[PDB]
Amino acid sequence: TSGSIINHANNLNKVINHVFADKPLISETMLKILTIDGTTGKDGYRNWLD
Amino acid sequence: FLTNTTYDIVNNDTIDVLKMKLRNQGWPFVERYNAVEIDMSVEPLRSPGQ
Amino acid sequence: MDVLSKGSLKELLAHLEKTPLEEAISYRIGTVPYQNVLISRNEYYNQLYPDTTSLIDGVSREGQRNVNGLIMSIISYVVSGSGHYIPNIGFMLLRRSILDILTKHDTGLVTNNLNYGIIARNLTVSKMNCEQRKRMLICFKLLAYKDGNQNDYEIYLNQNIPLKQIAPNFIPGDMRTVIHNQDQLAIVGIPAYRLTQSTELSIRDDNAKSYKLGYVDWYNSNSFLRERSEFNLIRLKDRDTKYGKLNGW
Amino acid sequence: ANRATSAFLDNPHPVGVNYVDEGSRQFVAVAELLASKLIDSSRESDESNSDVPFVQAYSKFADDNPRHLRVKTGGKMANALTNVIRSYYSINAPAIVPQVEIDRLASKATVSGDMYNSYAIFNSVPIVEVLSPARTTVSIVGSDRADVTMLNTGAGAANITFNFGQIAETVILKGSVPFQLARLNQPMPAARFTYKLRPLDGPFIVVLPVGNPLVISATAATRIQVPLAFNKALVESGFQTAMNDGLFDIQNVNYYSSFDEFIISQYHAQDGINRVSTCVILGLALQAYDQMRRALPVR
Amino acid sequence: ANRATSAFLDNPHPVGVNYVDEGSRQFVAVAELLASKLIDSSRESDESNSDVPFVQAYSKFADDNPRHLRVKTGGKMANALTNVIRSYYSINAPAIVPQVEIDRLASKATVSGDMYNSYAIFNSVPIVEVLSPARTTVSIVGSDRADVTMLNTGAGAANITFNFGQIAETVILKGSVPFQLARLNQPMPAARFTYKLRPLDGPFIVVLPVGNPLVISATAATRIQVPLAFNKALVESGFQTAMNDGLFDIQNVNYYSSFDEFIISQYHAQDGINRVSTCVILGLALQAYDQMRRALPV
Amino acid sequence: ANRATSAFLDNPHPVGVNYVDEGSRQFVAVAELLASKLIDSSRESDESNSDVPFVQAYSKFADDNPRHLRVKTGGKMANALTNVIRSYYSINAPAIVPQVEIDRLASKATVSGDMYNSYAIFNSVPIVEVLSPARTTVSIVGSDRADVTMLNTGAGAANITFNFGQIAETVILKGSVPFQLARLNQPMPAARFTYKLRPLDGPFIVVLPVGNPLVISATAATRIQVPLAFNKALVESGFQTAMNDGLFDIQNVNYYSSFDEFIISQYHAQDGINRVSTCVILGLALQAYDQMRRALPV
Repeated sequence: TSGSIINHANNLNKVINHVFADKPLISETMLKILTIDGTTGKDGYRNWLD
Repeated sequence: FLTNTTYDIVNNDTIDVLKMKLRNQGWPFVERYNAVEIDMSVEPLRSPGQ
Repeated sequence: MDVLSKGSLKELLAHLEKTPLEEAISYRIGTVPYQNVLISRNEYYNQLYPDTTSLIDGVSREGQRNVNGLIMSIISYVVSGSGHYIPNIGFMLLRRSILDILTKHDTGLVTNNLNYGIIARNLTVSKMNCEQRKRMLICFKLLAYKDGNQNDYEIYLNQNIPLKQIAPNFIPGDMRTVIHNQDQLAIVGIPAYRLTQSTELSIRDDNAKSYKLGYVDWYNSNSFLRERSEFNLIRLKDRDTKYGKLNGW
Repeated sequence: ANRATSAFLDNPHPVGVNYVDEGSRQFVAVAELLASKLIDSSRESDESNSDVPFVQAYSKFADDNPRHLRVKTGGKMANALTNVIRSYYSINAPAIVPQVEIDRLASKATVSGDMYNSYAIFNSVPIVEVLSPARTTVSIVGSDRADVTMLNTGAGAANITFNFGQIAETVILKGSVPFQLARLNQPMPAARFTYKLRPLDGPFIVVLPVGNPLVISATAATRIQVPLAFNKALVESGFQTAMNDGLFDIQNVNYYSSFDEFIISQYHAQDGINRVSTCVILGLALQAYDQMRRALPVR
Repeated sequence: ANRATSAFLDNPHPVGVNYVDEGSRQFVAVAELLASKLIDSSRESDESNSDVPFVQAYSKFADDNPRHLRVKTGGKMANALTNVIRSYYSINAPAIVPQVEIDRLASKATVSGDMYNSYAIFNSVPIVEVLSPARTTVSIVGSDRADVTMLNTGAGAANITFNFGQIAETVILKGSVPFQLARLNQPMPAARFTYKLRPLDGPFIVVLPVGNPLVISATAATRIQVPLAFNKALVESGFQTAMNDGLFDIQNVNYYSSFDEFIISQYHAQDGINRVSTCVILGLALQAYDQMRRALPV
Repeated sequence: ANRATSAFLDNPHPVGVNYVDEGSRQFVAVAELLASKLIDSSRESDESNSDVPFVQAYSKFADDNPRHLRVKTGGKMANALTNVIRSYYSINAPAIVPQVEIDRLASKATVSGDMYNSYAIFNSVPIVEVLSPARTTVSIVGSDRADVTMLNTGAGAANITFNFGQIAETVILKGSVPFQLARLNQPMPAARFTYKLRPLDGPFIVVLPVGNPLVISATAATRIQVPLAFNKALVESGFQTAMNDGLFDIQNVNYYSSFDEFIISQYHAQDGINRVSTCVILGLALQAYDQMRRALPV
């Protein structure tokens, strides 16, 4: 349903913004693995959480 | 491109014949994939909903 | 569905040339043709709705194993979209096209004893609409030309006044007559009126509306061939041509 | 000798031979799945005070948007399901649903047409025949629990032969008073209240003493292969609904009080292995019918 | 002549006339919805090894947090649900629940309260009258399946009249041996095991030959409009639970084996269509009672 | 004097004395929870086009990834569950699965081993004895609904004593014709169609007039403490599957038509309370057996 997809997309962005704010929840070692393909750290974490 | 032929040679070939030629060479992408229908609703507000 | 969409004599005969006999024959058991039955129509009535099943319904029925049943299955396919259950006809006959059966002696089928009046009565010509009667008369003329029974076809038209008025005008051996013909033979098509997803009372009307609604879906489906946008992708053998001639015509 | 048989086992009318292929089996499964969404959406509409969930599910089921002043009946899908149900019951019922309509409706939802994934237990008690001597009376009543009342008026003890068929798996016999039962050409055991029997063991002999009548209560259980979506409660409710609406009113057909009786009666007839396959599809169709009418009622 | 009637059809007691309005109907629907969540939350609490899902469900239902040293009773909602069940059964019940209390409990969730959105099939067989001539004995046993045993002692065959009422939709008759049955002023058909009948089609005559007794097994189906949340399995459990708890113990009332017999008996009483609406609301309340008491035993 | 008794109450066999500890109760609770998810994962898998929900559910249950070309029996959990059902039914059945294996399978999910939180209603009628005078015939048929047919051929009216035990909570008596019933050493009331009785009140006396036989239909309701996950529909299906699969076939045991007859018979035995406790654990195991076997038919 469109409502479920819209709700999930907005909630996913809100969580990602909060986890990366201030001191990031996940370490730099994980970000290196997720960014090895050229994607940004925020983008790589968002896909993996999904 | 992949089986080293020309358009005139394969002009009269059917879909199943073309699928066999590509699959033998090692190409698996020979199928169309049906999309998934996502159900959508517009909240009524002033007008009736859709 | 595809056979019901053809709207001109040229398209109908062209489709019959490329369609084998096995499409006319159905392999589903169906039911016996002439029976008084009660069906359920809950959109209109709470009680069961009486009706009589027939051979020109869109659903397969059981058919006689004789040659009469085979011709009656061909006509029902043309006018209703489905045939009847006549199994074990044979590979040699089933691989031939519908036009070859109706027009050619080399098939090995003998049909000179057929009576057009009995065939019409068994097919319930009274229940047929104008397009359905025109399509059946095309089948009769092709059979008459094959058997050299042109005189008998004309006399049968003289006995039936309504059939004479709507009788299509074409010589079954000349292609020039088919191109000139302008009779509209379409049973399904794009509707100018308002077409709704509603049921019909009778078996024939309800089954016909299913094909009409299915054709609309088929028209917008990916299987439909759009001549305006994809004419170059069609194969040359089956591409539309102005100088299109049936073999031997 | 006198012969007594269960009422529901007598003369099973032939079942339909149409709409039993894979394409039709997919259509019935699709209808059952969509009918379940229809009944759940109506619950959601009640809890949300909004008609959007119900209109959303009715559109998928009926391919049409509900409009006021027009009665909601289920659209073309309801027409196909109701008429296909009639054909399954009797061979005299007409087949009036085109193949184009079945194929279109079967494509609405993705689902398997498998009707042999799981199993179910049916409790009808098959008593094919009870053979008794001249001076005895035997009466059989009931289907789920069969009570056989036997009275002996002769001078000596009589032997009653019980035939439970070959299809049922287990039969449990309970008596009002202790009684003796044994297989053919087997010594009689001591009097007992209860007996657990295998119908394949053979005809069973009961000693009926002279005096007060002896009543034997019979319970049976049989296993029939059914799809995973099968729900016995929903199937039974649909069977009574189809009877009330008159879909089963066909010439030269037999009427049963429950779907349990109907499926067991067809199983015990000749070519019953082929009949029981058609009955399973009918049960799933009746489950879809039950959920469809409860969502869209008529006064 | 002799007359035989079903035991459960005799003397239906008057039902309550309170808590049948729109506001009270919503409260019963609210209780059913919140009671179902109590059962589901307890299952979730057991699986997740956390009491947090149960605490939320109990707080919504009882307006108070669960406590280890206080008995879990369901709060004021449980008391109101218990009292309305007493009122529905009989007109002599107190019916003391205030309207302000009922209205506040219907605001805990939003439900329509409509009791005509669906239907349910009831299996009780109503034999209003079996009329038998002299020298014949007729006995009626059972409600869900009615067995009629008839003996002909006289010289010749006897005609027996069956009356199934005008409410039941269909009736199936099965016999131990083939028998003849026909409507009034109709020719008798050949003997057969099974008859399907419409109760509205007048009384039915059964030919009873002299000799061994003939036993007829009767099954009937009746459709009564019920709300969409109606569940016959849960209603039946609640009916048995309410009797054991003493909720139906009032003076000058009749007792039934099941809610099936209760609703059909009230339907067949004079002006019985008045009572059938109240009985459906009682059934829904019993459905809430069963789920709530199973989750919070006392 | 003649004595008549219910068939299913006669000679209850001893039940098993193993797998009744806290760790064993956890295993049954785990098996029911994981088997329920197996039946739900099958429906979710069919709704979508992925076998992932079933693969996760089967992997947890069977400790092995499902593979094609294999029967999918259920792993060690299915084997252990089958053997404990055998042990519960009879004390003669061996106890095969070790306690270490039970504890290992109990750690797969975190669920409480409590089996007496909720309750359930069982409707078997326990007619322990019916005492009748010399010139009267009494016959008892049925378990769910017990029909007692009595005929008096004597000169005068006869008094018949009914004993329903002390376990049943309520008993509803319905007669073919109105009859008189009263407690011991108590006056008889006017003839009534129906009676509601508490079996603990005492033995009851029924007046049997001379003439046509009188048939009394009895229905009972006994409440038994069970886990909250208990479902009567699932338990009864598993009981039939258990008997059909031949795991109740042990020397010197008694067989029953339903689980309801089994549990009421054990309740009326010598150590009724202790016997019922084991049977409730058997009921939950049977519920898990039904769900597991319907998903994985072998």
